[PDB]
Amino acid sequence: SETVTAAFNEIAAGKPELKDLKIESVKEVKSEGATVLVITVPYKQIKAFQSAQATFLPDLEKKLNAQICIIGKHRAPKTPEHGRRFKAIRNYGRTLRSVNDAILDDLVFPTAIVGKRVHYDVNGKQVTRVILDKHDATRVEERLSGFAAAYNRLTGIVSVFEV
RNA sequence: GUAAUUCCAGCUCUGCGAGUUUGCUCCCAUAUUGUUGCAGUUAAAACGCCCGUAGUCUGAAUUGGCCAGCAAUGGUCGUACGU
Repeated sequence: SETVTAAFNEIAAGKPELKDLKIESVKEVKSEGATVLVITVPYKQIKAFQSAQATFLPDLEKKLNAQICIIGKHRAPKTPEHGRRFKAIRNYGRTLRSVNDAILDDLVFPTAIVGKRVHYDVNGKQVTRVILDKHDATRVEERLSGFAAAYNRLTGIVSVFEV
């Protein structure tokens, strides 16, 4: 894109903390109400972004007319597929399950999660059902659809988000 | 054990039939040897108790979701970019 990359470098002027931060990539989504932007960060840089963060995110969200959900590059295969490098034994962090669950605790950062579950249907198909802490939002109440779109892009999963 | 529906005989009747009883061994009947598949409060059957090695046994977790299904499969979401 370089909508967010141009937007970040101008607001990064004058700040010691945001001085060395970088963005790899971004994926826009269809959110019914507005759109949402999902901004990937090089892993070691997550807690550098995420230490303060809430200074600049209102300024970035207001300018682009969209919500911003910051995410780590969490990547993870047991069987070689080619075009990828795979550890034989592998590691828990490396595996997909850790990746998909680490992704949530980025996406909805500031509230954190009380409950999580699945609902398996009579047909067979499955619906994840995350529950946000009932204390942080307040704010979380406003952006629920945005996450359901955004999380369905990254992991492929039909979720909902509730109190 | 002097009235024998079981003895000893006759008569009638029954079975199987060029076959038919009688011994011993052996399988089934028998979940009465139990992998399938027994039983152990009182019928036979839970060590007097604890440690404990050989032995048998050993919680969850690791590449999927979504659509066309009648399956084989084939697309999309994820790009994780080694030889």
